[PDB]
Amino acid sequence: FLGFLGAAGSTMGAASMTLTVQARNLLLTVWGIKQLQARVLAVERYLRDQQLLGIWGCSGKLICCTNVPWNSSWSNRNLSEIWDNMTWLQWDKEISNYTQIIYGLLEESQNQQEKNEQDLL
Amino acid sequence: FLGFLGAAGSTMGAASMTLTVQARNLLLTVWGIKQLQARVLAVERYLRDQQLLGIWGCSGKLICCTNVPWNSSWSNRNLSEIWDNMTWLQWDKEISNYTQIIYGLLEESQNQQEKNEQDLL
Amino acid sequence: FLGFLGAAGSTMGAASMTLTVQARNLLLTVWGIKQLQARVLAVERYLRDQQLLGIWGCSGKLICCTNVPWNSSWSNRNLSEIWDNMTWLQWDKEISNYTQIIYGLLEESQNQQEKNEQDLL
Amino acid sequence: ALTQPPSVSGSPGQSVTISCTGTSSDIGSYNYVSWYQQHPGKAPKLMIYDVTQRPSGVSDRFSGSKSGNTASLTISGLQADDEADYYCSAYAGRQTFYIFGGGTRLTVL
Amino acid sequence: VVSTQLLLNGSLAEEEVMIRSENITNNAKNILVQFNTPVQINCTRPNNNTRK
Amino acid sequence: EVQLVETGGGLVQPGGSLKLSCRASGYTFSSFAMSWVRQAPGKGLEWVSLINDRGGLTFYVDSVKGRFTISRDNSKNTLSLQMHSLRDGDTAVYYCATGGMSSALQSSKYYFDFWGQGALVTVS
Amino acid sequence: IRFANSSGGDLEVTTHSFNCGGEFFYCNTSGLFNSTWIDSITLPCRIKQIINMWQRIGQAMYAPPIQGVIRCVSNITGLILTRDGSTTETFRPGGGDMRDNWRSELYKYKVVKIEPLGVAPTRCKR
Amino acid sequence: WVTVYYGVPVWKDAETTLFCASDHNVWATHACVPTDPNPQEIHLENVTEEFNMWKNN
Ligand SMILES: *[C@@H]1O[C@H](CO)[C@@H](O[C@@H]2O[C@H](CO)[C@@H](O[C@@H]3O[C@H](CO)[C@@H](O)[C@H](O[C@H]4O[C@H](CO)[C@@H](O)[C@H](O)[C@@H]4O)[C@@H]3O)[C@H](O)[C@H]2NC(C)=O)[C@H](O)[C@H]1NC(C)=O
Ligand SMILES: *[C@@H]1O[C@H](CO)[C@@H](O[C@@H]2O[C@H](CO)[C@@H](O)[C@H](O)[C@H]2NC(C)=O)[C@H](O)[C@H]1NC(C)=O
Ligand SMILES: *[C@@H]1O[C@H](CO)[C@@H](O[C@@H]2O[C@H](CO)[C@@H](O)[C@H](O)[C@H]2NC(C)=O)[C@H](O)[C@H]1NC(C)=O
Ligand SMILES: *[C@@H]1O[C@H](CO)[C@@H](O)[C@H](O)[C@H]1NC(C)=O
Ligand SMILES: *[C@@H]1O[C@H](CO)[C@@H](O)[C@H](O)[C@H]1NC(C)=O
Ligand SMILES: *[C@@H]1O[C@H](CO)[C@@H](O)[C@H](O)[C@H]1NC(C)=O
Ligand SMILES: *[C@@H]1O[C@H](CO)[C@@H](O)[C@H](O)[C@H]1NC(C)=O
Ligand SMILES: *[C@@H]1O[C@H](CO)[C@@H](O)[C@H](O)[C@H]1NC(C)=O
Ligand SMILES: *[C@@H]1O[C@H](CO)[C@@H](O)[C@H](O)[C@H]1NC(C)=O
Ligand SMILES: *[C@@H]1O[C@H](CO)[C@@H](O)[C@H](O)[C@H]1NC(C)=O
Ligand SMILES: *[C@@H]1O[C@H](CO)[C@@H](O)[C@H](O)[C@H]1NC(C)=O
Ligand SMILES: *[C@@H]1O[C@H](CO)[C@@H](O)[C@H](O)[C@H]1NC(C)=O
Ligand SMILES: *[C@@H]1O[C@H](CO)[C@@H](O)[C@H](O)[C@H]1NC(C)=O
Ligand SMILES: *[C@@H]1O[C@H](CO)[C@@H](O)[C@H](O)[C@H]1NC(C)=O
Ligand SMILES: *[C@@H]1O[C@H](CO)[C@@H](O)[C@H](O)[C@H]1NC(C)=O
Ligand SMILES: *[C@@H]1O[C@H](CO)[C@@H](O)[C@H](O)[C@H]1NC(C)=O
Ligand SMILES: *[C@@H]1O[C@H](CO)[C@@H](O)[C@H](O)[C@H]1NC(C)=O
Ligand SMILES: *[C@@H]1O[C@H](CO)[C@@H](O)[C@H](O)[C@H]1NC(C)=O
Ligand SMILES: *[C@@H]1O[C@H](CO)[C@@H](O)[C@H](O)[C@H]1NC(C)=O
Ligand SMILES: *[C@@H]1O[C@H](CO)[C@@H](O)[C@H](O)[C@H]1NC(C)=O
Ligand SMILES: *[C@@H]1O[C@H](CO)[C@@H](O)[C@H](O)[C@H]1NC(C)=O
Ligand SMILES: *[C@@H]1O[C@H](CO)[C@@H](O)[C@H](O)[C@H]1NC(C)=O
Ligand SMILES: *[C@@H]1O[C@H](CO)[C@@H](O)[C@H](O)[C@H]1NC(C)=O
Repeated sequence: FLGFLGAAGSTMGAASMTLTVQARNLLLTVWGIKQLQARVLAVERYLRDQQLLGIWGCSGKLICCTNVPWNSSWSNRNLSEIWDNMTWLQWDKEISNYTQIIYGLLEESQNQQEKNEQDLL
Repeated sequence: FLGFLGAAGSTMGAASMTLTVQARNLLLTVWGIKQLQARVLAVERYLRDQQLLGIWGCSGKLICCTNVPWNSSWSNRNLSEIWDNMTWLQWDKEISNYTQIIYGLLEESQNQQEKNEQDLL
Repeated sequence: FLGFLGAAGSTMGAASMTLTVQARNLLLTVWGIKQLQARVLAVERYLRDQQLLGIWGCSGKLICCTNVPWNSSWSNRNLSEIWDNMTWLQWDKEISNYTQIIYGLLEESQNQQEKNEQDLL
Repeated sequence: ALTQPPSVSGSPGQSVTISCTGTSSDIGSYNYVSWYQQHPGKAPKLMIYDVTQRPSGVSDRFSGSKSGNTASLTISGLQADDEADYYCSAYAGRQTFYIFGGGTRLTVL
Repeated sequence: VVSTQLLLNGSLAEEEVMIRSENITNNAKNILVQFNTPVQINCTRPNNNTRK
Repeated sequence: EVQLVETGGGLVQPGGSLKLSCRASGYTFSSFAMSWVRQAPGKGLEWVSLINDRGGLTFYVDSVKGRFTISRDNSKNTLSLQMHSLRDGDTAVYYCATGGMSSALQSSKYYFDFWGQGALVTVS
Repeated sequence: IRFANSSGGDLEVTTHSFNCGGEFFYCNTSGLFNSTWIDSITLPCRIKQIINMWQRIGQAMYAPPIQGVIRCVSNITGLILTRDGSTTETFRPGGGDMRDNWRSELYKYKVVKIEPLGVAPTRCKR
Repeated sequence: WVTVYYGVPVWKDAETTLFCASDHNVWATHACVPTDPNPQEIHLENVTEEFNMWKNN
């Protein structure tokens, strides 16, 4: 169908079916340094996102359903508006100020879960 | 027993017990550039294979049983020939032309599975 | 609470609740080479630990409960001493000589498990 | 388990049919219904495996098939030496791996 | 080792002298001959030179 | 030609224990899954237990699930079955059989290819 | 089979060039390749101080002189021959292309790339 | 039916950059990796491989 970022203008629920399209595009000595720095950075950025998914318990997944409740103060909208009207670019702007709060909560709930699962073994 | 690639001449089912042997071997400024390029490439090649296993739902595994049926047109042989007579080098040649078809199918079945698992939660 | 390595002087069971604190801190052409080498090495060291967790069946986890029994010859202590009195620095010294034995056993038990799980499908 | 308790009979040269009836989540759904032949006092021998296949060493007088939840064994050119207790079995999935029916005594007349 | 015509201080063939070429019937190609035994060669510059 | 030879005691009191064994020859022992089947003295065959070719996976009929242990030693070509508790209902001829399962990289069986002669076990 | 000495060309090609003891020798090998079919043999040598390496022009080097007397002992481990070509063949010494001197040591080695993923049919389902 | 395996002993011809190693020199001095005092060699049973010394990069 569409290629890289083709779904960017699509709604959030129309997009999110194309997650592999974007995931696969993330992968004279002075000239050589510039190119190596570009390559090393692409790797470091990739790994930081993977580490973060790992500590949230979402390793290996493109869609990860977590155990953290949504706070209506972050965005008081119904699923119909979020998934059928909005695009991901619009959404990212809407909740930009809550991203770090959400990330902190995701880490904490995984730590609690990981320990509960040890006690049950 | 055997070291790296020692099982290369072994049959496919004799090999495939040595998967960790090979997996662990994948890891003057101009001279320095040549060495850095070699190191950066080894990392990039490694990560591309890992990303690919991830999108197929095989992250963290050396043996991953999937939900895609085998098409007899890819190779019409019984398990006895494939696992007891053939080596992996011979097999790789036999189905070289179908590798990209198989990879595409593996990605699609994971996308369907991943969504079904969200709807069930 | 505490930041990076703040729990270093804490007991093993007091620590091990801070695993994400340390995990997240692992991430003129001649000057440029020195900096690129430092960055490439940090990536290579990170990936080697991740590969090792993967082959032991612990991918994506900070706490991984395995199926290998503890040999009392490695350290004849009760859980009370290990988790409530000792620190991780002291422990690492105590069993330094058994690390490679333990690692070999962890790889073997995963290979057996991985095959048993294939036969059951 | 599987059922067929009565005896079966016929004269040499006549064919006989031995039934084996099960249920849907057993014999119906899994095509793994072997048959065994046991002479009194001796170990059972495999005659049919899967559904229709026979082991090497087994004569072509023995064949079989299944329909719905009912399987059967056919013996054609019946011989005096076919006097044995015939048993059917089936793979019934995981958890309950195998079940057997009772045997049927084949009498050659 | 840098040399012409004769190959010095290299490895030897395991059993027999070997002849190798890209195309043995093409006279435009070189033939490499590997010995299975060394031939010792002694070279000298018999002049007591001084340097300034 | 293959052989499966059951050995083991044939007479126990209820409440005790009994170990049976089966020696194999004529085939690669390690290439086959194996199982035990009971022949009730007056009735039919019942499957009791199944073990994988590598010895890692075992399965049991519910009636012996908490009582019997099936084990395999591929270096001596033997099977064993360790019975515990023992009931009058366990009196049977116990047959050693080759077959029963498969190993994923090879054609399935789901049938029994070879049978031994059977050990007779009586619980008094 | 006849052996003959080298054909004309520059000194660097027609003679046996080598570096030993820090000085560059150009020896006359016509005493080695002079026969039909199959004490000591003395090969006279010339010495140079101004050296043009390989086949390059524009970068010359001066080899400082070495004090005292130089003596070198080495192993001849092989030859580079060129065939001059109907009942006879003539072989002459060849050379001048350095890749031929490394090709003779690296002939046993090959570099391959490892490709660790693969797929195969098995009788199982996720 | 499709099973994915990783760590399979398969290779293809390739051209890459090799690095130098060794145990005031014109050639290799400090820009060279110290060698392994106990290097390995593994015999590959039943492997036939095509070599061509004239095309060896
Ligand atoms: C084929 O292999 C042989 C054997 O390896 C090799 O012969 C060796 O050549 C070197 C250099 O000509 C000899 O080393 C010299 O030995 C004398 C002995 O007294 C020393 O005095 C020399 O020292 C001077 O040069 C040094 C260079 O760094 C200076 O640092 C020092 O201050 C002096 O100036 C020097 O060590 C070596 O002894 C021989 N080996 C033998 C066994 O004779 C031969 O050259 C190779 N052939 C070719 C063509 O490469
Ligand atoms: C290499 O040594 C040979 C042998 O001394 C030299 O050969 C002489 O070359 C002249 C050239 O016309 C001939 O007339 C002589 O008869 C040759 N000698 C013999 C024994 O035949 C040869 O010239 C030397 N090569 C170089 C490049 O100096
Ligand atoms: C010339 O070749 C000979 C024979 O191969 C070399 O001598 C051998 O060197 C190896 C090196 O460990 C020894 O193990 C052998 O025992 C030696 N052989 C003999 C007969 O001593 C000799 O060193 C070579 N010369 C040069 C200059 O490399
Ligand atoms: C763009 O908006 C129109 C409005 O209906 C929609 O139909 C179309 O699919 C949108 N583009 C994409 C890529 O979905
Ligand atoms: C929701 O967020 C508000 C501020 O954004 C916070 O005060 C409130 O406690 C949060 N609700 C819960 C249940 O944590
Ligand atoms: C809920 O959905 C309706 C669409 O009928 C929309 O009008 C309303 O604004 C949404 N409510 C919230 C909480 O945004
Ligand atoms: C959201 O999409 C639905 C799809 O039918 C549409 O009816 C609705 O009006 C849209 N809401 C807005 C605010 O555009
Ligand atoms: C995020 O911070 C900016 C800072 O100016 C503020 O204007 C914006 O409204 C904030 N977003 C939300 C959703 O409150
Ligand atoms: C090489 O082939 C022989 C033929 O039987 C086999 O026994 C041997 O094990 C094979 N090599 C390896 C590494 O398995
Ligand atoms: C099997 O592959 C052939 C071509 O290789 C294709 O035409 C056929 O439809 C495939 N079978 C299935 C079930 O997709
Ligand atoms: C199946 O296995 C047999 C070995 O008995 C072999 O002869 C036959 O060629 C195989 N069939 C296929 C489909 O390759
Ligand atoms: C495959 O291996 C089996 C092992 O016994 C052997 O009998 C069979 O002939 C082999 N097939 C071929 C084609 O070599
Ligand atoms: C793969 O493509 C090549 C191209 O020449 C063809 O010769 C070969 O037979 C193909 N392989 C298969 C299995 O069809
Ligand atoms: C240091 O030791 C004291 C001794 O009781 C303990 O209370 C304290 O918590 C320790 N430090 C840390 C970081 O736990
Ligand atoms: C425990 O370790 C000792 C040596 O450290 C070893 O001899 C012993 O066999 C090990 N125990 C087990 C059960 O493997
Ligand atoms: C077990 O715990 C006690 C604390 O009461 C301690 O004294 C003893 O040394 C410990 N035993 C071992 C095996 O170290
Ligand atoms: C270990 O910690 C407990 C905590 O109360 C303490 O009582 C005990 O004495 C400590 N053991 C040692 C050896 O310090
Ligand atoms: C580990 O090896 C060192 C080597 O000197 C030895 O002294 C030490 O006691 C060993 N550790 C243990 C726990 O045995
Ligand atoms: C070798 O060179 C001759 C010269 O014409 C040519 O005909 C022949 O095909 C070449 N051999 C090969 C293998 O190319
Ligand atoms: C070569 O042989 C001659 C014969 O007299 C001898 O004088 C001379 O010293 C020898 N040269 C070398 C390098 O040994
Ligand atoms: C070269 O001349 C020096 C001058 O002192 C002398 O000592 C040395 O022995 C001479 N060397 C030879 C080889 O004659
Ligand atoms: C080869 O020998 C002949 C003999 O006449 C001589 O003229 C010629 O110059 C020699 N070649 C070289 C390079 O010395
Ligand atoms: C070549 O051999 C002939 C045979 O006598 C001899 O006269 C001639 O001088 C030799 N050439 C050289 C360069 O020694």
